[PDB]
Amino acid sequence: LKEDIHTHMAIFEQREAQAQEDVQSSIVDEDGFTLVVGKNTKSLNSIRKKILNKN
Amino acid sequence: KGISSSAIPYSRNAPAWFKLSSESVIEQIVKYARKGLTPSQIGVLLRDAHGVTQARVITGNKIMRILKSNGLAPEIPEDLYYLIKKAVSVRKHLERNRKDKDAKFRLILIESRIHRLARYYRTVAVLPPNWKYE
Amino acid sequence: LVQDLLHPTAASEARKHKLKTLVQGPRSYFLDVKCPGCLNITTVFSHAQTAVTCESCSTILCTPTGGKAKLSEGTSFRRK
RNA sequence: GUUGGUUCUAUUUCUAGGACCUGAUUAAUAGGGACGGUCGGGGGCAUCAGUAUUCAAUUGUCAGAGGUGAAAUUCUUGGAUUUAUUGAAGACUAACUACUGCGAAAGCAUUUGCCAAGGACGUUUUCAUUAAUCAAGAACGUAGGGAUCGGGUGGUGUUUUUUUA
Ligand SMILES: [Zn+2]
Repeated sequence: LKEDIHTHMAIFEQREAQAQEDVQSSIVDEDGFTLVVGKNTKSLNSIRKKILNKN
Repeated sequence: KGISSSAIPYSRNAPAWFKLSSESVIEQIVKYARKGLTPSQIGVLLRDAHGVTQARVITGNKIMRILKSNGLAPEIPEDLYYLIKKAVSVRKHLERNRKDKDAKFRLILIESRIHRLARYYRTVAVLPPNWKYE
Repeated sequence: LVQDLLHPTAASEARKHKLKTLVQGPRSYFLDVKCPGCLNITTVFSHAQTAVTCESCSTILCTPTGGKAKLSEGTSFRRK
């Protein structure tokens, strides 16, 4: 289970850093619309669910 | 004393990104004023939300003019109204705790500032003379 | 230092204060924001001074600050 | 730029003319006003805290103890001074405290809450000379540079974090 959760953390931090970099790199729309984003937010799913919860 | 002011632009055929008409602006203005909004607040609300630059340059006439022109005008000017109700609030506070001589000094200054534009408004006669502090 | 008191460089005109230029102007700017509930456009000021609410999907769009009003975290804007 | 009545219409559609039922430059790096996020030992009221000081109580141990330039004087075997545990009282906000902040000036430092006020900044908000200065009176007792405080804008690294605001 050492190597198991070693591999689990080693893929989790990879996809996590990938998700956060994809969030706050640059989001222009199909047209010109730069997306407002937080200083230290992490997921498009996160900002999607919080814009759902502020319905 | 320093400067803190807006600088309205050199343009006067404003603003060429304005898709909206010039009648819905007057409609929104009379909507907000019969909602009970003072000239400053109706100006700032349709500046931000239904984005105008200023209504004096989108419509051909200032908002006090169009409020009088749609029969919705104030009975005292906005500045005298706000300064009067500030005077009655500081008087109510000093009436509550009468030891506040700083509020006494500020009330003297507020009443003098009332009298300034009060006698100005009597000399121009927007609200009629015999008028002294409601 | 020593400046041409007529029409100066634009690098200095965008540097000095908006009153102190030779012809004064604004520095706020209007911008189209997409409210993320129902995707439709509304204009908004920059120094917006009040909480605009896009009446179609009436969530919130920007809360005001002392200067430029920050936008609400899912919004998307076009400067214009 | 809010009622009633008249006549003209062809395949009830749908129609044309009367009366009668609130004014006009610009928006100063002149001004006052609104609004936003603030900011301050600015003010008033209420509240909280601190350990000193004074006093009281409970002890414990024994010839001295405040005070003085010495002395003198003061109190001390009815145990003082000192020690420990509490309690009361009102006063005050040390170190933090600066060539920093606020107030028209004098002045202004504990916490929290409330009451209002004020500054500056921001602003493509509004009004349009509303300003300036003191009799009289009123309330209170030369340019440049480096920093730093308050606000704003932009940059892009670290502290920061992440679907609760
Ligand atoms: Zn929507």
